[PDB]
Amino acid sequence: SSHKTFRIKRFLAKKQKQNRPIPQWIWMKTGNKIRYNSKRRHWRRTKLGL
Amino acid sequence: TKTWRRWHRRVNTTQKRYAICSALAASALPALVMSKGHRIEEVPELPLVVED
Amino acid sequence: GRKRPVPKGATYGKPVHHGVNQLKFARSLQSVAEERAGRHCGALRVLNSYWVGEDSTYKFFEVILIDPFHKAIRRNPDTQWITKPVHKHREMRGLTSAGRKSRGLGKGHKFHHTIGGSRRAAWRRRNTLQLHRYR
Amino acid sequence: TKGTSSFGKRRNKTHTLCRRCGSKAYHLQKSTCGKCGYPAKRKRKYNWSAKAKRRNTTGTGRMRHLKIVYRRFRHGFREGTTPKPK
Amino acid sequence: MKFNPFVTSDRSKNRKRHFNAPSHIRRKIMSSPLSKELRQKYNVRSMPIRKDDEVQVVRGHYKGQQIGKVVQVYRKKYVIYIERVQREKANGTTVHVGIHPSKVVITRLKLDKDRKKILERKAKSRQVGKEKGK
Amino acid sequence: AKIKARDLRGKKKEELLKQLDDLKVELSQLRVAKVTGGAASKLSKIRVVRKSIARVLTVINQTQKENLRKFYKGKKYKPLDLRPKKTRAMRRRLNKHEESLKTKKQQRKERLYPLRKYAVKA
Amino acid sequence: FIVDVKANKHQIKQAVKKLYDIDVAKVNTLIRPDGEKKAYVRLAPDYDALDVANKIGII
RNA sequence: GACUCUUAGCGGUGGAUCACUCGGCUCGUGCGUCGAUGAAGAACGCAGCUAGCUGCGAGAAUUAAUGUGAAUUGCAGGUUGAUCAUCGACACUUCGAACGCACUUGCGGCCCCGGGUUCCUCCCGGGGCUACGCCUGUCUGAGCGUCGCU
RNA sequence: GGCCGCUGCGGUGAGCCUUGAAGCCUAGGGCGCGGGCCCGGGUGGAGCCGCCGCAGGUGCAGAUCUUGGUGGUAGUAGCAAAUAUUCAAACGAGAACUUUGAAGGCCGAAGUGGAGAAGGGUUCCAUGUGAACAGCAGUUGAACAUGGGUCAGUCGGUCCUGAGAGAUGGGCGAGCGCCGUUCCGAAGGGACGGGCGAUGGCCUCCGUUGCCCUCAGCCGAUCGAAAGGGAGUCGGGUUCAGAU
RNA sequence: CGGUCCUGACGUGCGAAUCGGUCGUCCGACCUGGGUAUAGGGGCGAAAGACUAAUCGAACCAUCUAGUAGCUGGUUCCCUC
RNA sequence: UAAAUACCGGCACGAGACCGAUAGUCAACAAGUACCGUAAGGGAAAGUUGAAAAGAACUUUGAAGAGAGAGUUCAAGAGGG
RNA sequence: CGCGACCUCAGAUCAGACGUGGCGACCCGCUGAAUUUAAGCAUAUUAGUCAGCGGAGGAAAAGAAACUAACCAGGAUUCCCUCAGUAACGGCGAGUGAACAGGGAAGAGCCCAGCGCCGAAUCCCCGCCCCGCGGCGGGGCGCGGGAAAUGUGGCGUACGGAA
Ligand SMILES: [Mg+2]
Ligand SMILES: [Mg+2]
Ligand SMILES: [Mg+2]
Ligand SMILES: [Mg+2]
Ligand SMILES: [Mg+2]
Ligand SMILES: [Mg+2]
Ligand SMILES: [Mg+2]
Ligand SMILES: [Mg+2]
Ligand SMILES: [Mg+2]
Ligand SMILES: [Mg+2]
Ligand SMILES: [Mg+2]
Ligand SMILES: [Mg+2]
Ligand SMILES: [Mg+2]
Ligand SMILES: [Mg+2]
Ligand SMILES: [Mg+2]
Ligand SMILES: [Mg+2]
Ligand SMILES: [Mg+2]
Ligand SMILES: [Mg+2]
Ligand SMILES: [Mg+2]
Ligand SMILES: [Mg+2]
Ligand SMILES: [Mg+2]
Ligand SMILES: [Mg+2]
Ligand SMILES: [Mg+2]
Ligand SMILES: [Mg+2]
Ligand SMILES: [Mg+2]
Ligand SMILES: [Mg+2]
Ligand SMILES: [Mg+2]
Ligand SMILES: [Mg+2]
Ligand SMILES: [Mg+2]
Ligand SMILES: [Mg+2]
Ligand SMILES: [Mg+2]
Ligand SMILES: [Mg+2]
Ligand SMILES: [Mg+2]
Ligand SMILES: [Mg+2]
Ligand SMILES: [Mg+2]
Ligand SMILES: [Mg+2]
Ligand SMILES: [Mg+2]
Ligand SMILES: [Mg+2]
Ligand SMILES: [Mg+2]
Ligand SMILES: [Mg+2]
Ligand SMILES: [Mg+2]
Ligand SMILES: [Mg+2]
Ligand SMILES: [Mg+2]
Ligand SMILES: [Mg+2]
Ligand SMILES: [Mg+2]
Ligand SMILES: [Mg+2]
Ligand SMILES: [Mg+2]
Ligand SMILES: [Mg+2]
Ligand SMILES: [Mg+2]
Ligand SMILES: [Mg+2]
Ligand SMILES: [Mg+2]
Ligand SMILES: [Mg+2]
Ligand SMILES: [Mg+2]
Ligand SMILES: [Mg+2]
Ligand SMILES: [Mg+2]
Ligand SMILES: [Mg+2]
Ligand SMILES: [Mg+2]
Ligand SMILES: [Mg+2]
Ligand SMILES: [Mg+2]
Ligand SMILES: [Mg+2]
Ligand SMILES: [Mg+2]
Ligand SMILES: [Mg+2]
Ligand SMILES: [Mg+2]
Ligand SMILES: [Mg+2]
Ligand SMILES: [Mg+2]
Ligand SMILES: [Zn+2]
Repeated sequence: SSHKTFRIKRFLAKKQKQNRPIPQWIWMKTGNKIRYNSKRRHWRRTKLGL
Repeated sequence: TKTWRRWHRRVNTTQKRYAICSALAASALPALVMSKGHRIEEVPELPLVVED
Repeated sequence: GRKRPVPKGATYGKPVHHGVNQLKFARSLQSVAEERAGRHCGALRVLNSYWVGEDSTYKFFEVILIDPFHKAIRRNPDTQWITKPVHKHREMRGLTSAGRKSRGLGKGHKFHHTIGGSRRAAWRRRNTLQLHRYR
Repeated sequence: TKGTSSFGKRRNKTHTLCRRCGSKAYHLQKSTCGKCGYPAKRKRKYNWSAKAKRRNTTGTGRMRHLKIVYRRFRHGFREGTTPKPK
Repeated sequence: MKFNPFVTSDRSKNRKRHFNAPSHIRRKIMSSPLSKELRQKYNVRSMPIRKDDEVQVVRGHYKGQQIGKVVQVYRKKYVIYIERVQREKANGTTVHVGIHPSKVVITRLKLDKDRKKILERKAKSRQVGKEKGK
Repeated sequence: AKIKARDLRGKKKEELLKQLDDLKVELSQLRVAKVTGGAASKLSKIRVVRKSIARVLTVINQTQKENLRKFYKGKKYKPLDLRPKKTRAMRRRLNKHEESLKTKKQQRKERLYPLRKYAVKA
Repeated sequence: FIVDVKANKHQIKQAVKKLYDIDVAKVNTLIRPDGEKKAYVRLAPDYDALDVANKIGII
């Protein structure tokens, strides 16, 4: 909704910040096993709770 | 499996000493020692005793 | 006395446990008094208590409490034992005289079900299968 | 209208996030937390849920003060002194 | 046989410690033996490798008698790079081939005050050990 | 050049503050350059400037607190910051003198019947 | 400008006056969906925003 | 000749077996330490390029000091001590027993400073206080409670 | 009774092994009544076995057994609720579906229109791509990747109380705590004004003041509505996405 | 707002109760949003054992619990007597 | 009012006729994680290139995925699950 | 009427302290079932057990006989072996169930109130001076302030004690 609280807006801001693909320069580290970000979140599919 | 399985055993002192005596008696026979596999062919005397 | 706090006297179970009226409390009223006195006075320490009066519906007791951080107590070598942390809330753990009275502890053939630290300690010592390595 | 049709009328929530434990279990009309009982002074914890007991205990968080406490105990809680200057 | 009751023979524990050692322990692990002449003239058998020492390769495909200068000590991968031990990539770029310091023999040390202090400490320890033994 | 901490102990609070302000101005300029798009050199110097800020501030704080400890050293009542922060139990325990003082009766008992040193022939 | 979430318009105006030696007419503020708080700072009519941007370093 | 069946070779799908193991499980040993000087737990932020994990707290992948002594590394960047380890000095955002009142982050009170005033009041910013119970002492009180003097 | 089979331990085989161990496949040669075993060929790349004893989480075809994978069905059932598409051009490697123009239609103002509340949380805007997704296809997208975007004294929250929830006093309770909302409370920290004592401002007159004199009921702290109560903004322009 | 009949459509559906035509009421014992109160042997019920988050002739979650079963199913190599 | 006594939590340790990735803790890996439920709570799957990336320059058909050659390697019959 | 004591009771953002909450493997105090067994079931059993509540420590609790015994007597507490599946309990069914003595590990005892006698001989706090100072203590000085006779300190406690 357009009517938000400061706390809920801040929480949504953090989740939006962390919804991001990985940078490719980490893929070239020595002991790196990560291939993609497996904690992605599409708005339509996963509804984030709340 | 449980930790209170009977792990240890109990043997009488008399037959423990019996077994020690039997082992010592067997350890003085070249046939038995060579059967156990030791290379004692050049050993002068089997109950090999050296000074103190 | 103490009645069983059960909704509308409905103890769902066997008939042996159906009573709610004529029940009694294990601890004494003096011990209950000391307990709530110490509970309100959290920073103080309870020593003992005595009886000062009673009517049909009430009993009255006076509880003797000690402030453990007063220097007049801290510097006295014969009463600084109360300042040790092991004596914190004696009346809660039943260490005062009234609490000890309801624990059934003492020397002799009458108190056989308490030999050891306490009743629970005796029960635990008796109900344990000692399994030696060689049995 | 027992199922699919009635699922469409659900549009206002009964729980929000609570200040103490941060879980969506703060009942709004009750004003009480379903997980920790926030208004109560004491933490809500029960012995019939070992999984719930271990999900959020001393071993699960940051240990901000208590790990430093362990490190200082290893040397005996020294204060006021500094290592011998070069 | 090991008699100290406070160190492990546990294979897993030794592997974990070796592969998780911090950098100042990696330095101690990355030790190479000095040449015969240096060993005779310093009474020290080994020295942790440094960035600018002349060395030789003793084992592998690159073994030989040439004297190579260390380029960098790559402590993360437990390898060191020498100035002419390198292969050819596909495009035409020359990259270095890592070699473990235990397969490398030091030829001329890079001396400074702290290195000299280490050498004299090790020499004194061996002298006192030999005096005790004999 | 390279701002260190040894050459800052002997200084004075006012030039410490002015150096801190200059460093903060430099950091602000570096952040503007970062957001507008600048050189990797400046981008790398950002962290150096931040650490210089940190060490200037810690030198200031350490000098202030040691001076304040000297001020309150002789007094009986001092701030909770300047009191020793051991564990709570060790703050509540009986102090060394009063857990060692003893009653006259049992000290007389000790002085009248000291525990002797003796041996018994086999 | 982008400022922190704990700043109000009075503090923003005073900080701009202190840092850049300019006069400030009015301040609009909003909190972006990212979490940072943007600020729109209008200047007095006798200052020139182009010149202020030139001196600050943005262009 | 098509189609179907069996067999073998080869090639697919699939991840069985074998060998590995910075993981567990069990036993034993020493120590046996939280919090109003603000704990456990939660939230939010911090890297030149950084999502998660990890570390940290507006001094924010750490400062100071001690020891070691030439690196970090995926890419850039510029020995009078880089990096690691130790850790005794400093510092430590908002909630949380959580403490001005409420829990929107809303509304206050008292005192002292710098802007305003040139204290005359406003207004702005900053700092220090402002919870419950309780012990000792202090001050101010109350009572047709027991008295004494007038 | 097993010189049948599996895993580990104590002894033994001067046992085997990168000139190739385990495992796997085999229209190869055999042995044993059988459990099974030994050789040959290929693959594979680091460990394995015989005999004497010891120990056991020790042998599968079934349990509408558990987990994982794969078949026939089968290129089958199906992609059929709400009237409908057509011509030409452009981009493009590629057009039934994208876009533009033209034609024919539908919703028909209780709309397939223009705007909000709850709820969602970046889906909104531009560019780029066409691996995956949009049950055909896509040059398209609410997909993917880069970047942007939400501006208030006068819109609302903020304030009030409503039905109701809830502390202190009090009562009850082994206890965490509960009842209770004016009921068993010494429940006011305010002030018209006068005096007393100190202070600053040209100590004028006033202000900030501590005390005395005097005056004084709250229906009970506190919470409770973005649709109730509640002073105060309208017109024109402006973006790609914001406008009282 | 509701849900008679076709016992129509569908019945591995559009849908774990929907669709069409036909139907009942439509100024009141009327329809409805938000707030609020009542909690499990309890609530609430113009009363059908109805409803109480697809669950109701006693909800849901964890534990006691690996509850008991004179009852169904299964129970792993060979040869010899 | 010490000692002899108890200890599946915590800080360090040492060992094992134990399991060896459908096993052993649910968790050998970004595991109380992803995800599900309004909530109390429920809760996974997932190890292995090579000694060393030397991770396939370059030529060519195709829009491209994708191929045919060339090359590294002892081995691509190890080509980024 | 006023003033001054004492007694009971109030308000302080008065000076200085203390409690709250967490973990909970072990410990202390309350509360306390039903599956199950009895081939049914109600006493009994499960079981003073799980669940629930409160309170600590590095250990806790207990502890120096209002004891055991009936002997030629032993001698605080706690733990191990045995006593012993015994005496006893039990629809005397199912089932349950100690202690004394003996051998060991450890080994340590003490203090008040009261009766009495000592010019309250007792304690806390504020101020100065000197030293010490990261456990706030020692000493000197105050015609300094309180607590206490409605009883502080010394001797003294059943093994007797005092003069
Ligand atoms: Mg949806
Ligand atoms: Mg009963
Ligand atoms: Mg009871
Ligand atoms: Mg005691
Ligand atoms: Mg009695
Ligand atoms: Mg509701
Ligand atoms: Mg609790
Ligand atoms: Mg040694
Ligand atoms: Mg005495
Ligand atoms: Mg075949
Ligand atoms: Mg697999
Ligand atoms: Mg594989
Ligand atoms: Mg970041
Ligand atoms: Mg440093
Ligand atoms: Mg250094
Ligand atoms: Mg509100
Ligand atoms: Mg290998
Ligand atoms: Mg086994
Ligand atoms: Mg099978
Ligand atoms: Mg068909
Ligand atoms: Mg259709
Ligand atoms: Mg029509
Ligand atoms: Mg619209
Ligand atoms: Mg619309
Ligand atoms: Mg769009
Ligand atoms: Mg498609
Ligand atoms: Mg305007
Ligand atoms: Mg309000
Ligand atoms: Mg209440
Ligand atoms: Mg309103
Ligand atoms: Mg309104
Ligand atoms: Mg019907
Ligand atoms: Mg039908
Ligand atoms: Mg059909
Ligand atoms: Mg009721
Ligand atoms: Mg009705
Ligand atoms: Mg009926
Ligand atoms: Mg029920
Ligand atoms: Mg079952
Ligand atoms: Mg039968
Ligand atoms: Mg050992
Ligand atoms: Mg697997
Ligand atoms: Mg597993
Ligand atoms: Mg496997
Ligand atoms: Mg396996
Ligand atoms: Mg594999
Ligand atoms: Mg390997
Ligand atoms: Mg090969
Ligand atoms: Mg291979
Ligand atoms: Mg105070
Ligand atoms: Mg507590
Ligand atoms: Mg039965
Ligand atoms: Mg039966
Ligand atoms: Mg029955
Ligand atoms: Mg019964
Ligand atoms: Mg019983
Ligand atoms: Mg329990
Ligand atoms: Mg503790
Ligand atoms: Mg004790
Ligand atoms: Mg006695
Ligand atoms: Mg017997
Ligand atoms: Mg019993
Ligand atoms: Mg005995
Ligand atoms: Mg002894
Ligand atoms: Mg006396
Ligand atoms: Zn909560």
